[PDB]
Amino acid sequence: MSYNYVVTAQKPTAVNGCVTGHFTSAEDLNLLIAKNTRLEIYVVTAEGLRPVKEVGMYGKIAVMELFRPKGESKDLLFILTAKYNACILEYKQSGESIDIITRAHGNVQDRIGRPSETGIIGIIDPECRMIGLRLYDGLFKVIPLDRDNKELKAFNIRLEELHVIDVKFLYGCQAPTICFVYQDPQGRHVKTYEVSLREKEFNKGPWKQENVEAEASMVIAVPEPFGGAIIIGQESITYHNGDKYLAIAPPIIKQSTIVCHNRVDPNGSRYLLGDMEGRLFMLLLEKEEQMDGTVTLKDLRVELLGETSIAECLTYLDNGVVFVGSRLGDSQLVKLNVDSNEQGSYVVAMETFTNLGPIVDMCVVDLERQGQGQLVTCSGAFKEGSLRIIRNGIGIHEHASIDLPGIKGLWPLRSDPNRETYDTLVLSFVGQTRVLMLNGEEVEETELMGFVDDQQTFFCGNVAHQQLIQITSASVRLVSQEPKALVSEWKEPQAKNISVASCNSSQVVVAVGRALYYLQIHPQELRQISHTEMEHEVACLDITPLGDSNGLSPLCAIGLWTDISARILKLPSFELLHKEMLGGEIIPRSILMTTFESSHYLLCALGDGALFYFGLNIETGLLSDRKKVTLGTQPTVLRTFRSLSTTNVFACSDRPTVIYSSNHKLVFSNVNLKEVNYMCPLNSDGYPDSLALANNSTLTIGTIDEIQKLHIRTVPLYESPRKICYQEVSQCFGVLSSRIEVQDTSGGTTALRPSASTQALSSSVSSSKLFSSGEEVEVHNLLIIDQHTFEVLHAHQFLQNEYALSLVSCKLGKDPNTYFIVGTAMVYPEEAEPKQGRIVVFQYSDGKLQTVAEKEVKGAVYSMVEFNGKLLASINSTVRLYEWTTEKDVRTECNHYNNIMALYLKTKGDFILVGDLMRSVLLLAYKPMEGNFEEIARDFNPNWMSAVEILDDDNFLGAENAFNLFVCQKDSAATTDEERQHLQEVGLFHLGEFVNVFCHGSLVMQPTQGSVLFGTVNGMIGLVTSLSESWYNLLLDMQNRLNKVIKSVGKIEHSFWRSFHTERKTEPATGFIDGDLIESFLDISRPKMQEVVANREATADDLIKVVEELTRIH
Amino acid sequence: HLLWDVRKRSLGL
Repeated sequence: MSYNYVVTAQKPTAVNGCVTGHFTSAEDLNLLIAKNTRLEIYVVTAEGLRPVKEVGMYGKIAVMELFRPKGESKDLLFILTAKYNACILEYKQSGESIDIITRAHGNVQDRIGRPSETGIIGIIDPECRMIGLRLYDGLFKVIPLDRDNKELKAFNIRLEELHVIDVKFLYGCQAPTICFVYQDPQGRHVKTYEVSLREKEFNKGPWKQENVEAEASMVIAVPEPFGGAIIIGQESITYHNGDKYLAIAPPIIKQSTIVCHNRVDPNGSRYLLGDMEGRLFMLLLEKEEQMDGTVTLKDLRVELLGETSIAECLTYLDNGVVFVGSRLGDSQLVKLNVDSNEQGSYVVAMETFTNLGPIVDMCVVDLERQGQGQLVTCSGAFKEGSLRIIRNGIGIHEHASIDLPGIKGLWPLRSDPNRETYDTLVLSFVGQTRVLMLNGEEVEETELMGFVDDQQTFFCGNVAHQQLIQITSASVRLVSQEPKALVSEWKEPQAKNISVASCNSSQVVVAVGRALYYLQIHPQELRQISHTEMEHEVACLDITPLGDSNGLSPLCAIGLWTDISARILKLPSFELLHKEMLGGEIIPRSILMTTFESSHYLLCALGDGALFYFGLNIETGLLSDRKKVTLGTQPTVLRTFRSLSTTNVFACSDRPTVIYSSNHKLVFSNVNLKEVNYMCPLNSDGYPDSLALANNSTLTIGTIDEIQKLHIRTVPLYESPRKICYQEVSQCFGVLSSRIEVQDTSGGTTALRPSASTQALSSSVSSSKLFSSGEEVEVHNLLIIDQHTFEVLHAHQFLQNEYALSLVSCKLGKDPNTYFIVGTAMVYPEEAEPKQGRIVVFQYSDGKLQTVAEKEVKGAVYSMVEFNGKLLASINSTVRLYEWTTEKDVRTECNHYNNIMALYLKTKGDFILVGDLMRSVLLLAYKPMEGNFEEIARDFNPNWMSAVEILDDDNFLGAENAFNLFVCQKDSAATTDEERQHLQEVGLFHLGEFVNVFCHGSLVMQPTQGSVLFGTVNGMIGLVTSLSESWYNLLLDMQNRLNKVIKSVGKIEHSFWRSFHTERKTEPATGFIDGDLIESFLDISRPKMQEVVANREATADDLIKVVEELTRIH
Repeated sequence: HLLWDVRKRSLGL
């Protein structure tokens, strides 16, 4: 009985694969980017990427190829998952609706077979007769492609070559032929086979098995005009066809392994190659020919083009542009040019796409001492290495702050016709209007002719033809720029009050109840036009001359009072078109029409807090999409502000929201304010682009960040960070980091590019003498990072061949000082289980790093949490507990040795600890008895752990290596010295990700219990919470209902997907829910949703609310 | 050594 919830906080950002072709249309260039469990679909444009579709799958995409057989309009997509789910996908659009379809599927795992070295490789023959796969050593799996075979059924063929490296289907082959580099004892060899389904055997290929180099590793098959295979080694590259053999050994490739190729030119005259380094090569097939007779290949060469982010994926797109698929660092768009500018790099970066990288460690914050956590992560590796601060929501920067418990609206007035700046703020008040002539940045409250000061203003626009406007309770006044007095002033013919305002800069519409008017500020006076009553009382009115209108404004939209409805109308007529009869006894407190990139929209906030958004047609004007969304428990006021181009809508509530503009959609990100009542743009000669905000009591004005739900700040490190600690008292982070450096002309090491550790403000090296007994080495550092500036305050360099591996920041013993302790490891390529290392105690002084204490140790200090005023530390197989003398030294009390390799420890305040490497997780207490360790319980499963966290006194979370999560707890059991000694895995789950780090923290706040964040190798941030048995059940059941109803892309059983699974065991998930699934709910049509309820109670949309309440834990 | 092999893992393939 363990009960948990897991949700994505940020999807994986690492790019796992990518591919190009025409999957959208026969005449349209798509790039498909595979993240982990996400397919991204783009059209390549002149600008770059137009996003088209972002589907998920129930699987880690292992194979992604586009293909097209005979009689096929556009490229089908083949996908093999890691759990061996194969499928074939087709891009389908119903004019406005986009759907990816499953043309076939089948699971292709074989109960037999070991999964080979070098992983899954699927492939596809040029003629599209079939799909060849290599999953298992010895076996090659063949899947004929035929109109039928919708189940992708497949035979195996035996393969003498037990240890294949890479394989491709050769071009221009009468028979389906494959080409493969295999490795036996003798070396590595290229070989071929024709492939016949006719009789489920191979035959022989068109050419003798040749040889290839010891590190040979990529096969490339060159298209029809050339044929044959390009095979890429280390320090070398070669070509093969029948009798032809071409070779090259440019030293320029020697320094790093090529790692991806991609063809540029269909003929294959040109190819791109990427590197462990980021270097981008161009591999050219020197042209050549001999009259009537196909093109030969005289030669081939490498041209270093420059540098990219480290590339998993590479894909030439349109003209000179290349997408660089990165997993170790940020992905990017990148222009190649015939000319190499400064530095001599034909490769200029165009776009850079954020990868939260492999997140190697991370921590909450803890910055502007507010109450929300910023998450700070060590990311990337090598030169992509970085920190990334991640802050949920959109912040705003406050300049002035006038405490005003009234403000009931506010409007943006310039007092000088010329200047784009507004030096006045007129604001609705407690049945009043205060004016604010600002002396630039200074506040001062005075009169202003024709602008009533004893009247609750309800509007105040910037009306053209040199005039000002002030709609009050009473009369819709008018004031001049030339005269500046009472130019006009309207007044209802009966002495009746205006109930609801409206205006832009030329158009004027008021209402008095059910009544409607319409005025115009025609030079120096208000002339009326229409009048029309309505069913019920006018709740709200929107009008802004949208697209094809300059001041004068097309159609109209309205919310009424008894029937609680919102309805599309026109103008001088006032003719009712289509309408919606929204439910509820609560009135639409605000209606809005707008424009964005290329679309018009109708938005309606009610007073319950919830909202309805719909799309308007400047021409036609009718329905769109029914779907309400809760936000500010208090009526939402909607406005529109200055930002950039896509200028957007601000939602004022208890829960202030912005509404962005996604993939031509509209974002719904939180704003980091206490509350907002009303809000408007600005530009004073002393408060430029700022939106003034007003709450219960206070005016405020400032800029607005980007948008995207979440914001990400990035400290580029150039080297590869490893661990990281915040030491608040000293307002900085320590970060363990490593760079790499070469052996010199004798042994010394240089420093290719500058990194954070060499560009440091100050610096250090270890003096300590505790020891005494081309080539790449690592150099490791503690870094002091200013929390405010993210400057490398100080760098401490560690000893030759010493590894910092663990980092704490704590106070120790009675000692009222706070240290950065660092566990380390003396690492030589001779052994493989360090026998020496150290614990070092640092202090960071005024601007200073004082090596306070060191401690030799007889193994690698893997992890070390601060225990209980003492220092607990894992020292290779043996966990120890060090105390801090008064006389300032780390000295032992106890150790425990029942550890194959203690990699991870964590501490629930109490004298309780937990961890391990290949035999997943022990629990241990510390005994104020013989100040000792009593091993309370382990878990007797063979889990190769990666991360480990304590959720509560009983619950222990672990991540491991198949990408599985599992929870453990202590067995409440009779016979309490056995069933006791054994804790049971009472929650299992296949996550789909490698978890490096857990931590208690949350991204949110100023249903669920606890909040543990996680960072993955893929840049996914998850979150794990605990559950009441009842929510569990509600949700567990809901999980099942939800899956009968959702069309899982490639027809993959969700439950099959989430199934705890190693290559030696497969159990269904228990004690876990993907909120990711749960949340799938909301993206569902109401019909499909109603279905989900067939049966304390069971409703229909009480849940629509339950699910919302959760989306809000991250 | 495991160290290296523990890195390579924390950082995928």
